[PDB]
Amino acid sequence: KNKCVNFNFNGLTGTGVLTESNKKFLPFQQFGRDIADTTDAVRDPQTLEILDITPCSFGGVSVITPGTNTSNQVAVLYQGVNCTEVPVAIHADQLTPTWRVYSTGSNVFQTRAGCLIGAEHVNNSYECDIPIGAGICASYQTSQSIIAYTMSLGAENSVAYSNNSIAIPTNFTISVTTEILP
Amino acid sequence: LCFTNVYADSFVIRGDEVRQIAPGQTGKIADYNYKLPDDFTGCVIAWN
Amino acid sequence: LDPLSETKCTLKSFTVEKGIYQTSNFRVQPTESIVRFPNITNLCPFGE
Amino acid sequence: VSMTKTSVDCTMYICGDSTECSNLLLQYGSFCTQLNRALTGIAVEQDKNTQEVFAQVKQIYKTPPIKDFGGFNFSQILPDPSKPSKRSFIEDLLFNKVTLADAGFIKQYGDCLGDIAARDLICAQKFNGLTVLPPLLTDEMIAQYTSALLAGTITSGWTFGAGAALQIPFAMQMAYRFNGIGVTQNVLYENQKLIANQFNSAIGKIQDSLSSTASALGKLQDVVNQNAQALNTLVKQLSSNFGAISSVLNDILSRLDKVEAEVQIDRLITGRLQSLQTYVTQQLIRAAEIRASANLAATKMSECVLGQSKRVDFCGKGYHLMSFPQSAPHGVVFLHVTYV
Amino acid sequence: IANQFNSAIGKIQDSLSSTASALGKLQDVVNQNAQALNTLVKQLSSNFGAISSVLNDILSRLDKVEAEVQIDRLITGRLQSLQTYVTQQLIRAAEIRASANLAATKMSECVLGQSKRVDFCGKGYHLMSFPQSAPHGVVFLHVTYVPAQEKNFTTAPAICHDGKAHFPREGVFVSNGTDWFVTQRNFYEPQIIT
Amino acid sequence: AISSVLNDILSRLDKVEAEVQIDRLITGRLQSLQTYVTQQLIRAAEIR
Ligand SMILES: *[C@@H]1O[C@H](CO)[C@@H](O[C@@H]2O[C@H](CO)[C@@H](O[C@H]3O[C@H](CO)[C@@H](O)[C@H](O)[C@@H]3O)[C@H](O)[C@H]2NC(C)=O)[C@H](O)[C@H]1NC(C)=O
Ligand SMILES: *[C@@H]1O[C@H](CO[C@@H]2O[C@@H](C)[C@@H](O)[C@@H](O)[C@@H]2O)[C@@H](O[C@@H]2O[C@H](CO)[C@@H](O)[C@H](O)[C@H]2NC(C)=O)[C@H](O)[C@H]1NC(C)=O
Ligand SMILES: *[C@@H]1O[C@H](CO)[C@@H](O[C@@H]2O[C@H](CO)[C@@H](O)[C@H](O)[C@H]2NC(C)=O)[C@H](O)[C@H]1NC(C)=O
Ligand SMILES: *[C@@H]1O[C@H](CO)[C@@H](O[C@@H]2O[C@H](CO)[C@@H](O)[C@H](O)[C@H]2NC(C)=O)[C@H](O)[C@H]1NC(C)=O
Ligand SMILES: *[C@@H]1O[C@H](CO)[C@@H](O[C@@H]2O[C@H](CO)[C@@H](O)[C@H](O)[C@H]2NC(C)=O)[C@H](O)[C@H]1NC(C)=O
Ligand SMILES: *[C@@H]1O[C@H](CO)[C@@H](O)[C@H](O)[C@H]1NC(C)=O
Ligand SMILES: *[C@@H]1O[C@H](CO)[C@@H](O)[C@H](O)[C@H]1NC(C)=O
Ligand SMILES: *[C@@H]1O[C@H](CO)[C@@H](O)[C@H](O)[C@H]1NC(C)=O
Ligand SMILES: *[C@@H]1O[C@H](CO)[C@@H](O)[C@H](O)[C@H]1NC(C)=O
Repeated sequence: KNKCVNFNFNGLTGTGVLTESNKKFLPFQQFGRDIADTTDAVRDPQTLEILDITPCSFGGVSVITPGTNTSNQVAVLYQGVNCTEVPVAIHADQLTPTWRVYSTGSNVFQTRAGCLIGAEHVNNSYECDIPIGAGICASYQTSQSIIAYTMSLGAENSVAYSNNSIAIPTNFTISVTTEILP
Repeated sequence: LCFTNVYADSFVIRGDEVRQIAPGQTGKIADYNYKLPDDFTGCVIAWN
Repeated sequence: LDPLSETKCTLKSFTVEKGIYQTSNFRVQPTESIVRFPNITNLCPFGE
Repeated sequence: VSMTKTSVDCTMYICGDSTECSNLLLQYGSFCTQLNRALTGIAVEQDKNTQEVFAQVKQIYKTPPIKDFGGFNFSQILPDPSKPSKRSFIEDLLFNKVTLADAGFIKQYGDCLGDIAARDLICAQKFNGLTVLPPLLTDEMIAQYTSALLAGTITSGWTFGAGAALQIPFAMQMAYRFNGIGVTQNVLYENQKLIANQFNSAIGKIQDSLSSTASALGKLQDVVNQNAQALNTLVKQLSSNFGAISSVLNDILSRLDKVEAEVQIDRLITGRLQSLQTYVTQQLIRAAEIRASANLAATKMSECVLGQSKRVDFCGKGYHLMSFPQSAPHGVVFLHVTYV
Repeated sequence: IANQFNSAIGKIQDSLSSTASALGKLQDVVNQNAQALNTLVKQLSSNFGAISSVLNDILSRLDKVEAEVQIDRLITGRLQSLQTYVTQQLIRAAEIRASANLAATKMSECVLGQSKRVDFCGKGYHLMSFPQSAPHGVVFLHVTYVPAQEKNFTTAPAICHDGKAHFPREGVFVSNGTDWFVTQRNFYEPQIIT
Repeated sequence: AISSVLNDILSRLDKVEAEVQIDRLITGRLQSLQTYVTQQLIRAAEIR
């Protein structure tokens, strides 16, 4: 249980993590299925207890970079995955990415989007440069390295309101801006 | 593999009618005495 | 080779611009197989 | 303003855990990349649509702690400091009235593996490769941009929409408004108490309405519904035979050789591919529906929140005075204030 | 005002002389239509379950009975590859058709007139805009009055001189700390309350 | 398909052959409707 394996039951060849289910199968039941019509529980046939099936832990991979013109350092997002599992994604089993050089860790960070590696969490907030998600962004900066940060929305400012006070412009600028529509 | 029910059907024919034993066929064997279903799950085993 | 090398290979460019980019999803492969079936001991009546 | 971001493991959807199927799926070329890219073009423009509606102010205006607004009572629509998100009382009404199936809110497998692998649509979507993604802005950051737009408005009127904020006493400001719809400014100050009583009463009617009924936010709920309905249908599209022996891939592959399986499997590769080629089209068109809604909302922000509109019925039914933006799940809600 | 204007237009030249960064909106449309043509072309490399990606390699090898079982695979593959491209091109044409209707609206309201619409002709109070062309698009040089240096003033919503209330016909009342004045809402020029 | 007529196919062959031919009619049409409906969905967006 809890490990990733090529299970078969009765010729139901799948792949997953087996787990002790809390399902009260009625005595005639041997299978349970997903809303999707795929098996997701099954009674063990030699030793009558009920197993949950989960397809083995996995997710999308995405890469963060300042551009080749400036650096060959990149940071990597494991979208939808707590950092502990990433060690569990050791090359002692054959991951779909064969590159596993980032499972060294040391700068490992958890986010709402997943677990982020090769980038450093800096408490200081900046303008969003590369959007990671959920208010986190990343950038390459100072001895350059990739930093990750919660973004700053803009300067905080308390306006000078009072029940009897007014600001008036004594001077102006005549700005010009571009605006480009296809 | 595993199987939920199994049956064997045992009979004799001429060799020139073995082609009629496969599913969805025609000919007097396949029309008047032994028909398989259109989805037939199983295997056909014949010898002189 | 490395995450940059997958991204170059993916964009089919030898030079990658500033951004965030998608790459082949990861999934732990099974360590080994598990087989499980009911234990029966007699063999089926093939001689009959 | 937005809809749920999504991405599909195109290979795992069509060919989940098989090398044999991947080596068939390869024979079509770029189809899965074109699908993946298209979902990405949608997902990336959701961060655009969110940005363009809400991130219109580059300076985060905070309210004074005192409230000397001359009898107008924004307490239900300003930030309430007591709450863990700095959202207003009416926003905490709006945030309850919409049901959502996830939003990216950390799936970490301590829940979604084992028991909650079964009784959850979204974990099955996540097991067929159908990854929802979190938006770039958290609802606190939307609440802050909204707070800044609202705090800027109640303290400075239209002046922050042109440049630096210029403070003005509210009652007086409303005088400039009234003067913009041509009811001369004295008519406000001669009735300020009656006006404040009606403005507060009209906010009281917004509350009493949107609290009581279980239906009101239909125009947002139908988006959140159509996203999930299309993914739940795309999940059902995996259950079909398409004329093949079984709608499970490994129950073909265990039962057949290298050639009879190629005849079967390509049926699923066809049917399934046509199921993503449908779904991604349906999203690219809906995305054009929500884009138009978002660009329109970014104009309703620019013209009803950053200013007073002389455009009849654009800022709700009546002569416009001013409007207040409110964050919502995937949406903006304007509260228009009008002279009638 | 003219020296600020000639300097602002100077900054537009000096800025767009340095970089491509601003033109990403045109450059992306070009990139995307080029990409889709590369994608439509590159599909011809694909087997689509046929023995070959190449049509002549089917015909130069099979009889009519078999060739049709190869050729209809090619037809099916390529057909769907056109349909996808044509779908993408129609939906992307809708993104551009909106971009054109908006550009025609910005032309009518910010070029042929002065719009009171906030932020439609850009951040600040619109004066006028000049169109410039671009490859497959339009560019607008929007000129805006922006209030830039402010001072604090004390104010009253009305004044009393003989028990009657007084209000500005136009403008607002202010005090410099010592004397009251009336002034125009968007620029400090004080005048005697007459 | 050997005919665009659904019952000519049903007359000339058998069910297995229908899986070869009637199936073509199933596919090609279902592509036809998806084509019309897509054109109508895009078109509908212009009319909105
Ligand atoms: C508020 O603004 C007022 C207008 O600028 C200003 O008052 C003006 O002050 C000047 C001197 O600084 C006076 O100038 C006259 O001074 C004497 C008066 O006898 C004459 O001999 C001179 O020839 C000259 O005419 C203005 O007459 C006076 N005007 C008014 C209406 O007061 C205030 O000082 C300003 N206050 C602050 C706090 O800045
Ligand atoms: C406009 O005035 C406010 C506050 O009123 C002034 O306070 C004194 C400094 C003095 O000028 C009085 O005669 C005025 O009535 C200014 O607000 C202060 O801003 C600074 C930062 O610049 C901040 O550290 C202080 O805590 C603020 N003080 C208060 C009381 O709010 C404001 O800066 C003035 N702005 C302009 C444009 O003149
Ligand atoms: C991954 O991290 C999450 C925290 O984000 C862990 O979840 C916590 O688990 C403990 C024990 O079950 C609970 O008491 C906490 O309330 C949980 N908090 C949250 C936010 O989940 C989770 O256990 C971690 N998983 C692994 C495998 O380490
Ligand atoms: C209003 O602001 C302008 C600048 O935007 C001021 O003009 C500048 O004045 C300084 C001297 O004070 C000169 O050195 C600059 O050359 C001027 N700029 C230009 C473009 O000519 C102007 O003096 C300010 N006026 C007020 C009333 O404050
Ligand atoms: C603004 O209106 C709110 C209610 O709409 C007022 O807050 C209420 O104050 C009373 C009296 O103490 C309490 O009984 C209520 O429970 C409060 N309601 C809430 C939601 O806080 C507020 O006092 C009004 N402001 C002014 C200046 O009168
Ligand atoms: C399988 O064999 C074991 C002993 O080898 C026994 O405990 C068990 O009962 C057998 N299975 C069944 C279904 O009886
Ligand atoms: C990138 O290279 C270009 C030349 O191709 C150069 O003009 C630019 O300054 C470079 N930028 C950086 C950050 O290296
Ligand atoms: C960031 O700030 C927190 C306090 O909010 C502190 O505990 C933490 O050590 C800081 N991180 C670093 C790297 O200094
Ligand atoms: C401003 O409000 C305070 C109460 O907060 C009041 O005491 C004061 O008299 C008011 N002043 C004006 C000019 O309205």
